[PDB]
Amino acid sequence: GVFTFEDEINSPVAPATLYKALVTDADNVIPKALDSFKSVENVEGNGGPGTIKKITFLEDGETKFVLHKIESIDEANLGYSYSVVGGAALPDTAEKITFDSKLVAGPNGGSAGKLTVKYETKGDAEPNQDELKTGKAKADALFKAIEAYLLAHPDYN
Repeated sequence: GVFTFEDEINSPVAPATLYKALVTDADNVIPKALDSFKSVENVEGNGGPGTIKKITFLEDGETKFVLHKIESIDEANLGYSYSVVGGAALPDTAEKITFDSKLVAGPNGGSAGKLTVKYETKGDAEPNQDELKTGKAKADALFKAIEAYLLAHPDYN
C-alpha cells in the first residue's frame, strides 16, 4: 500500500546556497539544469506551500511535463516537502510519491541532510524492491543536475 525509504544526502556545495537555489531558484534551476528546458508554468498556488507547478522538458524529441506539489517550506531549517502529482514522474502502480529532504551544515565542509522518499501504491499492487530503486534513481537524477550546475557555476550564490 505505502512504502517509505530514507536516504542520506551529500554535496560539496554550500548547503545554504543549494537549499536556496533548490527551493528559491528551483523554477530558475530547472530551466538551467535542463539543457532542453522547454518552459515552466504554475497550474495552481502562488509558489508557496501547497502550490502546484508544471514543468515541460524535451526528451527523445517528445514533449513531456512534470507536476510537483509542496507540503510546506522551512527556510529556517533549510528543509521543504514536495511530491509529484502529474507528469511522466507519476507511476501507474503508485498513487503518488512524496519527497522530504532537509539541509543542515556538516563538518565535512559542504552540504548535508537526510532524505526521505515515500512511495504510495493503488492498493494490493506493490512494486518490488528493484522497481523502488529505479524510482529513487529518477529523483537523484534531478539533484545531480542541480548540484552539477552549482559546481559548474561557482558564480551562483
